[PDB]
Amino acid sequence: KTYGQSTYSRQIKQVEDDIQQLLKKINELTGIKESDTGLAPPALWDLAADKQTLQSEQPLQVARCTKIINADSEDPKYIINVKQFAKFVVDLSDQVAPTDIEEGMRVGVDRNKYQIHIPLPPKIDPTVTMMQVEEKPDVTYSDVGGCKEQIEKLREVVETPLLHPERFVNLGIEPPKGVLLFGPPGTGKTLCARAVANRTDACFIRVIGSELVQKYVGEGARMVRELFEMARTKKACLIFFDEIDAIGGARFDDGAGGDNEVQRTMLELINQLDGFDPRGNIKVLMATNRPDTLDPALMRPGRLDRKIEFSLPDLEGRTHIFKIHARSMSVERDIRFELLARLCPNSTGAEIRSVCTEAGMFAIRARRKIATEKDFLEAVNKVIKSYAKF
Amino acid sequence: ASKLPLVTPHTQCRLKLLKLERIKDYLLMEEEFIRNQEQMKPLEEKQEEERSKVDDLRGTPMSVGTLEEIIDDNHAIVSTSVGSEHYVSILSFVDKDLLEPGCSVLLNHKVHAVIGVLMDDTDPLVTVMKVEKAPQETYADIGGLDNQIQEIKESVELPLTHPEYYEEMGIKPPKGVILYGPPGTGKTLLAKAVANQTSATFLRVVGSELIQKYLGDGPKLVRELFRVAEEHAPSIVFIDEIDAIGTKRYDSNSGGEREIQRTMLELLNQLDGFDSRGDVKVIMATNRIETLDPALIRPGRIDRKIEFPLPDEKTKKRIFQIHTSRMTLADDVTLDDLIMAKDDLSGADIKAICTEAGLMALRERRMKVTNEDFKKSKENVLYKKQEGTPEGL
Amino acid sequence: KRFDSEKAGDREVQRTMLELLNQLDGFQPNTQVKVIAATNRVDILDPALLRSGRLDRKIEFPMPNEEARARIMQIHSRKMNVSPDVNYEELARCTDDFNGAQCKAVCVEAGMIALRRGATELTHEDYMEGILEVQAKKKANLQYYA
Amino acid sequence: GSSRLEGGSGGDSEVQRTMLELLNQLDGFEATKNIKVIMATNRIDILDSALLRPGRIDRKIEFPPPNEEARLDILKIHSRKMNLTRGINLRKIAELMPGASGAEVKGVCTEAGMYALRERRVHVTQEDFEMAVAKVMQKDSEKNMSIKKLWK
Amino acid sequence: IDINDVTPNCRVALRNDSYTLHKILPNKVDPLVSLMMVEKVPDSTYEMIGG
Amino acid sequence: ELSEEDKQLQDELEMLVERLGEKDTSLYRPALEELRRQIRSSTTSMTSVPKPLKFLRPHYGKLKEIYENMAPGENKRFAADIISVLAMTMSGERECLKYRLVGSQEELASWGHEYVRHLAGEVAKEWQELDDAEKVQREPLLTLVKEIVPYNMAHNAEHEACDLLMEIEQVDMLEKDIDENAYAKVCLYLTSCVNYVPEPENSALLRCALGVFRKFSRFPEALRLALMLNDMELVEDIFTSCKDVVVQKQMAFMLGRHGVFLELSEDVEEYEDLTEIMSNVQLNSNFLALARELDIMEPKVPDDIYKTHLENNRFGGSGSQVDSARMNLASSFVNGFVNAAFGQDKLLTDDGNKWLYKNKDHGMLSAAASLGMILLWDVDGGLTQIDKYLYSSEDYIKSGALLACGIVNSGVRNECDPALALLSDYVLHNSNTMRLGSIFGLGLAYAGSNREDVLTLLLPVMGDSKSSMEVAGVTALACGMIAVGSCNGDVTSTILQTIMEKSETELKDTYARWLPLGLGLNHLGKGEAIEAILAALEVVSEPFRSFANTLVDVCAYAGSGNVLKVQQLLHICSMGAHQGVAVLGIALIAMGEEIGAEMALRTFGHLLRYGEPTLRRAVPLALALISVSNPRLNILDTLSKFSHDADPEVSYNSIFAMGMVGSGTNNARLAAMLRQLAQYHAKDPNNLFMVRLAQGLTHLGKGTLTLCPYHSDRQLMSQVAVAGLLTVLVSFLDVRNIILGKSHYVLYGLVAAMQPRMLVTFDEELRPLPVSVRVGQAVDVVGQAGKPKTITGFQTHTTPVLLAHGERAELATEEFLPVTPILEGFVILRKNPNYD
Ligand SMILES: Nc1ncnc2c1ncn2[C@@H]1O[C@H](COP(=O)(O)OP(=O)(O)OP(=O)(O)O)[C@@H](O)[C@H]1O
Ligand SMILES: Nc1ncnc2c1ncn2[C@@H]1O[C@H](COP(=O)(O)OP(=O)(O)OP(=O)(O)O)[C@@H](O)[C@H]1O
Ligand SMILES: [Mg+2]
Repeated sequence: KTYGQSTYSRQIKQVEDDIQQLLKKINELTGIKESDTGLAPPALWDLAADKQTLQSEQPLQVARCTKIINADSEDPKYIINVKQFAKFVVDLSDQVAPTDIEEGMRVGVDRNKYQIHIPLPPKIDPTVTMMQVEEKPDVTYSDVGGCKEQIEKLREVVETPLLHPERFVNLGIEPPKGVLLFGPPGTGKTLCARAVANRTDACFIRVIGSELVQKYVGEGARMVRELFEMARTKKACLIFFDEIDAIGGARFDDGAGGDNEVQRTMLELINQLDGFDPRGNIKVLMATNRPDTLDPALMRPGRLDRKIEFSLPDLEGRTHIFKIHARSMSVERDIRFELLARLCPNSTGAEIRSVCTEAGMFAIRARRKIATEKDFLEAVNKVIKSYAKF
Repeated sequence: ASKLPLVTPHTQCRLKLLKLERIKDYLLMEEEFIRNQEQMKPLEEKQEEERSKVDDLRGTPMSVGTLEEIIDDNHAIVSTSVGSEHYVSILSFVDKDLLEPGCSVLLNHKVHAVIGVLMDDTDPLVTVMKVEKAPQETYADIGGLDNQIQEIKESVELPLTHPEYYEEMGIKPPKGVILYGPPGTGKTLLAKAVANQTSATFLRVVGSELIQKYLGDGPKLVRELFRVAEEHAPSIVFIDEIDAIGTKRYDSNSGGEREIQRTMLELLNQLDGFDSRGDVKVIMATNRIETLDPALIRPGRIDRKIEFPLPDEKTKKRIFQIHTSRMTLADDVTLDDLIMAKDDLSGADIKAICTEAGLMALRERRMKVTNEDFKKSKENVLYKKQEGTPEGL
Repeated sequence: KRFDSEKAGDREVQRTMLELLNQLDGFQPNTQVKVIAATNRVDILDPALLRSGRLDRKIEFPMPNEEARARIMQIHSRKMNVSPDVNYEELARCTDDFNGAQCKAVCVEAGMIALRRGATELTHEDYMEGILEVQAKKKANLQYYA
Repeated sequence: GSSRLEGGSGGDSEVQRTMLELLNQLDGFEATKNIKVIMATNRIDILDSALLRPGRIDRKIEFPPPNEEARLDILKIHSRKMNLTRGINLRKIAELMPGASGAEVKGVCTEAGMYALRERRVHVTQEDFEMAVAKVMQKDSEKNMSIKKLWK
Repeated sequence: IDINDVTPNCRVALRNDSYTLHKILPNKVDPLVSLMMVEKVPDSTYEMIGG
Repeated sequence: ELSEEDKQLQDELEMLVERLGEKDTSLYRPALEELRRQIRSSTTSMTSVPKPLKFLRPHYGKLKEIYENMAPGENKRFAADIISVLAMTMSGERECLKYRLVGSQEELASWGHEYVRHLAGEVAKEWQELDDAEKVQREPLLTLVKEIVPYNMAHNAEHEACDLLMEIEQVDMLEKDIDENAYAKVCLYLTSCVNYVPEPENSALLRCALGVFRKFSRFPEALRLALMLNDMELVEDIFTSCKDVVVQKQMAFMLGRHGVFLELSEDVEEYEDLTEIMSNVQLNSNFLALARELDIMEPKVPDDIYKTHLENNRFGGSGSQVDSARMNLASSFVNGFVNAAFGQDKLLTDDGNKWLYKNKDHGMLSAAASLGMILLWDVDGGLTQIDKYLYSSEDYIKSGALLACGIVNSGVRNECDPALALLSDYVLHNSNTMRLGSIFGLGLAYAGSNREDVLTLLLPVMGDSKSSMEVAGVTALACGMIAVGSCNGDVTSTILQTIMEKSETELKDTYARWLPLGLGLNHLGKGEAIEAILAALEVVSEPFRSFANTLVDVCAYAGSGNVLKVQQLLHICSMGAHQGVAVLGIALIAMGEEIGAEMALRTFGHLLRYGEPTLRRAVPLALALISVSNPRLNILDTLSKFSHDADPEVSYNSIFAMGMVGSGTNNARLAAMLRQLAQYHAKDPNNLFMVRLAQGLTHLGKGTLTLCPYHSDRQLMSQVAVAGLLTVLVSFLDVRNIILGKSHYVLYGLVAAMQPRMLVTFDEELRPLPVSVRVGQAVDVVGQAGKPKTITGFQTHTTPVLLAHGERAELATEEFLPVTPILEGFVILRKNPNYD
């Protein structure tokens, strides 16, 4: 056997093993043989063997998707274009009211007289619907420390104006609508963005700059245009471009053509942001390690109105970060976290989290279950000093 | 099988024992009652004939369409093969866990209502990147590292073996390990070993294999590579010869280097970005590391960084006896005489010496390999050094 | 501009450009539709498009001069409740090399700073702090200059 | 082949599926099976490296252009299944064909046969061979100088 | 029909109203690998490749 | 190599088997000290059985012999200890504990955690084996545990500390060294492990937790625990002990929520306000504050709930003709439910007589009582409004007014007894309908108060001549609900007497099922203490005997989760209508721990897949009970399946169940399902009635009301609420004739369990004070190192937020420090001194 992990190890192992056996036994005693035809658990062929399927197949006919192209005369008469089938001039069934149908919206029509019965949501590139956040992160504004003025500005530009419009509307200030976050790698940009996404109360979209380069000409611009149309359907949304330097490259066309399609997509984003077509309720963020490369047209107010500098944290912020990350630990009681803050010279958040984890490591390798000071000193050594030359 | 989570301390304890004993006892009551019912009545006939009703509802000429958007409410837009787009009703017997956009759905012929789904191929890229067992050898064939292998084991293997250790204290494992050192020193081999020894799906890629000749293909490749790694449970990725893709990132450059930088940004986001990386680890190798980008090898992206020195005096003996292991040698083999020289030999150099000696032994028909052959082979292999002798010294 | 290169793709844009050229002034003269355009770079547009028959009148837009800067600031700060002490001539003079789209930043950020400091009406210092915000300048850790 | 992810396909190109199946088959069987797979190429560098791994086709052999003896031997073998006259001196034909290649010596045979056919006979003659080799080598040098002019 | 003989990649004739496999039509193997065996490759030695 | 060197070093002493035995002193101390240093040394990586321990294995017998009986001064002690250390790998007898029992008493920390854990386990085993006769042998063990426990506390090992001090049953010692830094964890765990543990031990654990929560002056938590235990005297000690007035406010709110009362002496400071708070009198003011803040005042008529126009009007003309009486009764019910407690109503208040006259016969009864539902928790003006309908021509309208007074007074304890004052007249009256209205209202007007005057008024009626089985049953219900958990003898006596008074033919009437319910409803929570009654019911007819016994058994062990009772009921299932109450009980016993509830869901799925019709028509109600106001997807699916069912009884029960499970949730998925479901059974009168009722329940209040009996972290079990739920559910066991017949007023039995879902935060002075509160699901943080976050999926709202089931609210800012750590219901806040 082994050294002995815990007194109950064997007892829990036994209860798990017989749990597995009883689960297998019920599996055999209930059937549930995997079916290659995608068919539900027999206890879930429910309303399915009968009584809803047989009641849904009778009244619910098959409508066919069609894309309205024109709505001529006040009298209902609709030209729809069924995909790869035909193109017709049809009328409205009674269920839909005339106001519901507009030009350009997908509609459903029946298979006999092709009259309109239901609208439908527009078609969005599968690669442009996933950038919605769906499940929001849990990081919050207590997890970001040593950046207090920066977070204040970000919160006053992306967050406060949506929650309390009347403050700004009364005095008559249209709040800035863009932020450029720039600072050394690993200083707190993406984390503050995560926090903003968690706290905010409106649609959030994550776009990577490297996600807008495409093989076929004139696709990236379409992607940007669709993204902004989608974001404009919502009531209010935030878009957070990462590594925007990916496609905001400076314009240097000369001689043989080089990186020109990226330039067209960049111009399309520029025109979407601030341009003839009004930008509705949208707020934009960008993060870059290298803000200089961004072109003169993007970095201009009206598109990126604010510029927040993230600098390496000061000593107070250093200890604060140490303490935030050393929270869910099984750690000793008294650690002079000021000592640890001093002992690491200018170092970023990533340094500090690495310090915490390396201290946990040096605790484990010593077969200890509570982290002490010596663990943290060893951690700081192994992190700062040893990995200096990189 | 969709069992309850104990969510006691999760570490061996009395509460984990009582929440565990309770589920066991309920399963016991259920099993007893079920066995009683089965003895009292088979129900085989009743469970049957439900298949018959289902197959009655789904007519014989079932049609394979292609789902394209689920309205979230037991409805769908299913596209027939030609290209038409219908708006059908999802019935009650389709296992909805298997319904996602792009799935080959099985529709009714007259009514196209969704009545099933089908499996798909498993090789978008899974086959081409997964390496299976390493043909070279297991941890046995590697010697002299000891400390490095220990680091890797703790970084990538130990968090899979016994999560309790890390979990007990509230610290997550390191994120990624970058293997750096002089060429021919045991990086790729150690990755191969920790691959063939662990229990996850290990994927390997060459950096020059991410340099694509159509725009926006490198970023797609990296995005996919990190896309079929969460589909597959715990997973490991090893991007070898990364130097060819991650470089200092000098801005005064023209050509396809911009695409290189753009794929580097995609990777830099995948490793640590907006979303949570799930359960995956990232190993990397680079013979030349001083030239990587600070944001790629920064702490939260790659916590562990491993140096790989050359064999010094004795690891040379170990490697030599490892590669000479399978060959009949004459009883005059002065191996130390070959090792004692401080010729800065590398591991791959040792393999080259072994193979060349074996090959000339084959050339001369001789049933055994002689020391003179090994020394001649050593001279021949070292002959591939060159350079300007007085210069620089 | 068109050019002779072995790399494809740009040819398609050039070709739709030829079609636009022909639409402006070509066979079948069109005398009912007029065209506008805007560009930051005119040094890269094709001569056949700057030709004196398709795009006849070309108009230059200079980085605004002092009078223009005061005018722009005044136009944009019209709604905000500003005090009767702000000397827009001063604010024009301390705003060298400011493209017109920059008071928007200054005007608005002055309002924002007035909000931050819990104020009601703006004052010269509010606009000055706005300007220091818009320039976006960094320090070198020291101020050896005299 | 020449790579496993080349055009962004994701390993699903047919050119790449054939290579994958070839790799699987090569790794199927053992070294001790008396089944040696000889592979050839006119362009080594483009050739994929996934073939040249250990446990696969490593050993390579260079091939310089053939020398005089090699040229004569190759001509002899390729003309073997042709009607010839008597006193045919292929050594002389080679002497009149310096710095030629395999395809050149393959073309000279067909040309000479066709000229003999125009002569309305069943046999090729040494004079006919001389004229054919003159034409083939003249067109070869013409192609070489045309390539040079294109480079110019 | 016994399913054992319905191999993948085989032609079959399906009925009109309700497609029901009710024959197994022939297939063309078209051997493309059985046209190049040369046996001992006679008249091909080291001797006539002098050099 | 290194292997050779270490082996040679180990042999340097292994070869000298008697190195200490040799007379020379140079090998006495130094050799054994060096061995201790080498063995105690740690290694790298896992390295199971570190190199020293592995290497000393073969030198085991001689290792013992060198100890044997040598000099006792130091050599014997050290040798014994080192033997104990190497006594780990062999994994044989208790050599570790034997040798540490006789050896050097060196600090344990020098040995490490691993050995300390192993020695703790060995000590636990030895104490278990050791008979109490060897008291002297226990003093060394108790010394060892007294040393072990502090090492476990200082090394963040509290869960195992409680475990060990449990195995030896000494859980009262935790107090003497618990310290501040590590008390929250120990109380949390010690409670968490208190429902899953057998009976006699659970009380001791709870005593321990309460004692500690006192020791550190943490009072409201101690009150929580004391009520859990259901000891009223400890609740006195907790309440009175406190001197801080605001904390007493907070205890008052908690107590008032529980529906338990404590009668302060008149000398307590600010007595009037304590009593006012504990009366839930102000609850209407706060409810209306919340309703105004969320701007949800507007009354919703039933049509808005129906949204018929959305559904495809295939039969918009001459469609299915459904019963008008049933439709208008259902409309009255849904109007009462949707506007409940908000006071106003577009339908009735504007013109209520016309709506009441749209209904028919008994529909006038439930229709009128809908008005009392509407003004619930508004005693003051409730009587002012209901006065008109109290005096009417139709008897049904008058009894409706009565049941309405009963509802309005419900849950709120006024000192003026309007309910007892008014409902006194007719309780003995002739008209059985009038009596039924009076009694149901009065029982709903006090349930859980255990008022002796009410009891001595009501109790005779169950023995009256002019008491039909409906009247007898309603009376038994009223007593059970007014004597919940009171082990009150009078109610039990009269109930039993009436039960044994009736002939076999009478017992066959379904309204006799309402006597066993009263009996079992008197005794809630007291398992194993009913065996006398189980003997008292052994003299009933076989079918009714089984029914009464099973029912009281299940009503005894409510809120237990006793697996043995689960197994016994399951044995019963695998016959009459007994089995229906067995099925309900399977859920009643297991309405506690989540583990119980989910495993019971599985058992119910199996019971439906395979089962007999009597079983099948009770599974829906148990599924409803096990999740009330907790619309989990799986219950919804496995219920909607049986909604569209051929077996009509199953259909009614499932539709009522899916209406409940969503009670007061406003679920979009559920509302859509029920709209579709009305579409399906548009031609079925009974199913359509059940559908309309469910559409009301789902929109109970407007999402601001929840029946869930449990509260305060799903831990405190409410007795009035569970009483009402049992009353309503059991009726449905013959759903067809009672509910879909002449007895639908029982549906007001849910009023017992109606509470709000608010979180309205007050300052020390009882004024609103909005604070940003993170709202989201809960996380269990038992035995998790550090202080790991205790919410996931959180959204930051303002104070007056609605907490659906399982939603725990935290404070966004450290600005205010709350009093009670359960930020639920009403809470008080105070300023943090060190805010910055
Ligand atoms: N102020 C901080 N407080 C807490 N954690 C921090 C802080 N700054 C950085 N970190 C840690 O740094 C890790 C690195 O991610 P982060 O979002 O900070 O990177 P970044 O600054 O956006 O970097 P990049 O420039 O490479 O995009 C975060 O996971 C967080 O753990
Ligand atoms: N310590 C060692 N034990 C066993 N084999 C070794 C050792 N060091 C080097 N080798 C040999 O080195 C050969 C080269 O493969 P390896 O994976 O070590 O390369 P690498 O160090 O990753 O090279 P590169 O820096 O070019 O990526 C392996 O086949 C192995 O035979
Ligand atoms: Mg290497």
